[PDB]
Amino acid sequence: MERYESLFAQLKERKEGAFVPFVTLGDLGIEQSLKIIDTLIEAGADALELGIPFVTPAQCFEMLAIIREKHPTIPIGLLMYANLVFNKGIDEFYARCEKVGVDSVLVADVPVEESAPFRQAALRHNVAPIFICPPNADDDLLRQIASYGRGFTYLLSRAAALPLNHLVAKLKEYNAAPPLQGFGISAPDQVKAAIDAGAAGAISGSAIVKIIEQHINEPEKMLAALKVFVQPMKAATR
Amino acid sequence: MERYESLFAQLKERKEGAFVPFVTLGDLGIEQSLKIIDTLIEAGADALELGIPFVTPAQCFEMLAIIREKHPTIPIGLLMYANLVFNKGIDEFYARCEKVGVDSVLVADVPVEESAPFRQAALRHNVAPIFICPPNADDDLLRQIASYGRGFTYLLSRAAALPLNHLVAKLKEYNAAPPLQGFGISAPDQVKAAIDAGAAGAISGSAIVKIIEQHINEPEKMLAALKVFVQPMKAATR
Amino acid sequence: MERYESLFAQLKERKEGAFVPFVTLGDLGIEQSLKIIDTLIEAGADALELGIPFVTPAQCFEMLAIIREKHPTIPIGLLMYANLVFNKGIDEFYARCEKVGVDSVLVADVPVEESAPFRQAALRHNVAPIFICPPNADDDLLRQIASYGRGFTYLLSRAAALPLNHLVAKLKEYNAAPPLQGFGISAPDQVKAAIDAGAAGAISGSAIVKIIEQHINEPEKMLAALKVFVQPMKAATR
Amino acid sequence: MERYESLFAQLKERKEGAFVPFVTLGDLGIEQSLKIIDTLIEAGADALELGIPFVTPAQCFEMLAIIREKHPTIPIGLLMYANLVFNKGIDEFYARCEKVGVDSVLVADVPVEESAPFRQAALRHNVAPIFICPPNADDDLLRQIASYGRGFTYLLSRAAALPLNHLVAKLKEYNAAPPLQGFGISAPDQVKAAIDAGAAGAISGSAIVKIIEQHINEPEKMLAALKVFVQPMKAATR
Repeated sequence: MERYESLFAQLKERKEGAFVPFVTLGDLGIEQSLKIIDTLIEAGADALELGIPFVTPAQCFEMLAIIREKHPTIPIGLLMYANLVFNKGIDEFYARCEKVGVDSVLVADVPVEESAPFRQAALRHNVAPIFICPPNADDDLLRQIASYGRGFTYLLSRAAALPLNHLVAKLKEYNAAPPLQGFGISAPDQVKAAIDAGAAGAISGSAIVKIIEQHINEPEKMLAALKVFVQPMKAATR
Repeated sequence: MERYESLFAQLKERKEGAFVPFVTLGDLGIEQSLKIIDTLIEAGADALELGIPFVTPAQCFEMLAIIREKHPTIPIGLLMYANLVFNKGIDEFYARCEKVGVDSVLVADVPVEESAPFRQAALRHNVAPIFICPPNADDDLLRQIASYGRGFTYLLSRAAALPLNHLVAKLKEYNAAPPLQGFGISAPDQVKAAIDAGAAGAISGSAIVKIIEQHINEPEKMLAALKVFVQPMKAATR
Repeated sequence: MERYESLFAQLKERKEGAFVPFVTLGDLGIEQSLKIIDTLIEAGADALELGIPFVTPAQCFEMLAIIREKHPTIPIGLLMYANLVFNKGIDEFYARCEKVGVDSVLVADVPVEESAPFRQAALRHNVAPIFICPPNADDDLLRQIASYGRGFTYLLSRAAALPLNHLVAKLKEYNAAPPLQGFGISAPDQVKAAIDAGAAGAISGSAIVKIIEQHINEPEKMLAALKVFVQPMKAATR
Repeated sequence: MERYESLFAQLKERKEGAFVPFVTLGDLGIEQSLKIIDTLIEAGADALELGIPFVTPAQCFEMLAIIREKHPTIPIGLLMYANLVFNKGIDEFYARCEKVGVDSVLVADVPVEESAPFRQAALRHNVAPIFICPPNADDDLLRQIASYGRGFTYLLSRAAALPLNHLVAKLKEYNAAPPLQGFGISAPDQVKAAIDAGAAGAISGSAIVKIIEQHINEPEKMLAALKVFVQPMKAATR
């Protein structure tokens, strides 16, 4: 299945960009985590990028399974570190992702030059291998990233760096998967600027979501609190 | 009302910088806390920055009301964490601040990028939203901070970092609210250096004030003890 | 503790207004007075407003202590005159109120402009200072009343006067404590009209309660007599 | 002698405004009245405005004589109604004021247009004739009031009205006696606002002073009670 392919096609028909929140797992229990994720989706998230920081990883996969069960169409991407993959085998890790329904995997600490085993395991298990594209990527790197990646291309957060328009223009020229500008933390105007420069959307972490995740246990209060921050981010993609 | 606006205008006419002590609430009871604050004002404080650490918060607001009642002209700024605001609603929190007479609010753990709801609630309730400016703030951040803030701009404590003169020079170039160099703990010479570099003044916490707050209950003894430390700090702003 | 805060929160969750009878003390002895108050509560009163007319005041405070002991959750507000407070000291009076469990104090003959010492003593002793809001209150007065009051705002009885909706709308705009329309004497339809106009409830005196207080000594007969008048008043708040 | 002239010169040298309480005579006996007035002076009153409501008037003049004897420098102004003056003659009334040492006289119910006989009797007896200046006084009235008055100009309580700054600015432009904003009842912040707008000070009546006048007979208790209210009013003039 190709959840990213379908999401991006649906977004274009609407001249919309994608807003993808990044949330790290491991802090609170399954129930609270599931509430936060459920609320972000109801609040307007087009896709999800979930991190398993450098709650056990096994429980995080049970959470991914529960999310997939409740939201069959939303693209779910995982961001993790190599040590986790090595723990029980590369092929085994990607088999587990395929099993639970993970759409993409970004191994954060693996340089593109040493990515072959990870990307091949991904392809063999119908999981999109995600690559990070730096601001100052030369023509070669861009051709490689466009060639190896699937799902979407992760643009590293800004802060010689090529202007967003150029980098995106080139990636599109080399048939790379849709570029999503990464942020870590961002404002609506920054998301709008990324999309105006041609990005397919944005992936951003957030201090507020983490604060709400803790401190707020009521579903209704959580939804009200998140809408205040998520709605303007999604409105910046239209 | 604009207490900061009037304080800074009066300080300029005197070629003086502002000395703003930062004191955390929550340790001792209302009476002792009120004594310490009363003494700092009699000792020479131009404004006050009060923190509600991460005595209940409700009692802290009663204290703020009592302080405002006794000192109608002195600017009172609050420094707190998002969890407190979320406890009963963002708008509700700023409404309560306006009600008691708080002049500014600095939500310490909220990045500028996710500040929209807090700053808009501040604006709607006549409370100045305060922003923290890091040493190595790029041109963008400076334009944003200058645009969103009111009352004063909080310069994060030093310890690539731009030299104080530059950072201040730029902020003034972008119409930002008066910059106050933050410290946590400082000496008279450090305050003087901040003002000589163009800062409108300094905000500093202190180990001595906390030691006096505890251990000394006599108003006369407290005043004598504080003057020894406060007078030289204020003398450094002239 | 915040009995008013909790009462109003519970009433909203039920889309109900508050019915608060006002009863003057001083006529009959402790036992009969306690019976009347006990019956009004059993009959449906959400809170109580007790007056110490312009039985000694000391006995009235013993009664307040006995009422608080028997009804730990019901808000108890006192309405009295300045001469009483001055008799043994402002701070001393509010200390005594806090001691017995009084939730609010309304000093009827003190204008808002000369209220500073009374409201500050209230704040220092965890007692809500109540202010009277006239029908034709200008924007200033409304801002001041909203700023100084706590617990609830007392709307002076009607009989240029601003229409109830407006006055309430503004008070809510300035974060004032929940407005209760005062009456002295009222009918169910009048209470309903006050709540439909946005008031949080009504405070009303009554000729019937006083007649029952005298003439009826039997607890069963008293309860039956009061229910006839109280139930419809409370039904008007739903 | 010119007690107002000297008071205002002394206040300017100190950058201070004047606080003038207004107290009506006629309620209690000479001794109690004298105690209240003595306490207001010890509490901080810069001048006194005494009213003889619309104790006989003859006794009130004996009181004025006793006050003058005990406080030789404090300006004493009288506020009364025409009927009193007519009772035994205009010239005779002002002769009596001069005799006892009254510094100024404000005949409340006499319009400026019919003031000639009163103001001329005042001038002939070295008594300052006081005039009331309304909020919406045209340029003519202002020129007349500035021309006929002495001692100070009484600004009628607010509640098209010209903003305080303007009215004061004009009066100063026409050489009028120092303007004092009248109130009837006021808070410290209102006094401060009047002075910040340029007024030479404020004259205010008070519900609290009347309550203390009755109910409190002990000099020590009276002084303590009044200081609580007078000190903040006088602090608002500095």
